[PDB]
Amino acid sequence: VNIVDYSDCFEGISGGAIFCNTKNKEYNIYNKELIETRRSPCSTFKIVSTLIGLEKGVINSKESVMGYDGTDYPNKNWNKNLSLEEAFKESCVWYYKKLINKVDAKSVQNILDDLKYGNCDISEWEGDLKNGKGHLNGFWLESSLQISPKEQVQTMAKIFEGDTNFKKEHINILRDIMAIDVNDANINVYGKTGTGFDEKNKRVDAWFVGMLEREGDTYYFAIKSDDSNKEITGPKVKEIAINIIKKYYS
Repeated sequence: VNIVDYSDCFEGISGGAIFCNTKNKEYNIYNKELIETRRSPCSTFKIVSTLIGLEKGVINSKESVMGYDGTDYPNKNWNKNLSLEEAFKESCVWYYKKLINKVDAKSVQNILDDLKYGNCDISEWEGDLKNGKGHLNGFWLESSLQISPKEQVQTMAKIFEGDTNFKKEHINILRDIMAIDVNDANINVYGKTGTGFDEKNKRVDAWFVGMLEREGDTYYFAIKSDDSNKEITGPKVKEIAINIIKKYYS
C-alpha cells in the first residue's frame, strides 16, 4: 500500500480513490478510511448483474433485448427495446431489474459470495421501497448490498484477470460495453458510473469503477465521493477519475 494525494483532481469534492496494479500487487490509495468503507454500489452493480445475466442465459450478447413492454419513462432512451449495450450505457433500471428478477436468489447469493462482493447482503431484494419508487428499486440501490471501493477493485481484478468461472466470452462482452472514450488513444479506459444518495447520512454515493490499460500495465480502480453536495453524481466522479488517470497514470 502506497498512500497518495489526488486531492488536486477532486476540485474540492470529498472523496477517495484506489488504483491496483496486480503485476506488482501494490495499491495506490487516496483517503484510506473512505476506500475501506462499504457503501451501496448503486449502478456500478450493473457490471456484475450483466455477468450474472449472461451466465444464466437471460442475455447472450451485447445485442440482447429484455422485451420492452411500452411503459412510459421520462428518459426517452428507456422507451425502447434497447440492447444490453445501450441499457448498460444508459444505466436503464427497468432493463436490469427485469434481468435480475429472472434469476433466483440463491444463484445470485452464491455468485456474490464467490466474488467476495462486499457484504453479499441481498436480503432486501426489492430495495429501498421507502423512497416511493416501487419497482425502480433493488438490493443494489441504496439498500442492503454494500461494498467498499477497495473490494470493488478486488472484484474487478478477479473478473477481468480471468480468475472467476465466468466465461471468457462473457468477460469480453463486458469489456466491450464498459469501454469509454477519454480522448487519449494511448490508454484504454473501461468503467461504470454509479449515483445514489444515502438519506440516513445525507451524503452522496457517487462512483466510477473500472480499469485502465496502458502499454502492458493494467490498473483496476475505484473512485468514490461521499460529499454532502447532492449535485455530485457518478458522471461528476467519472470526470475526476479521468483527470486522475491523465495526471498520474499516463
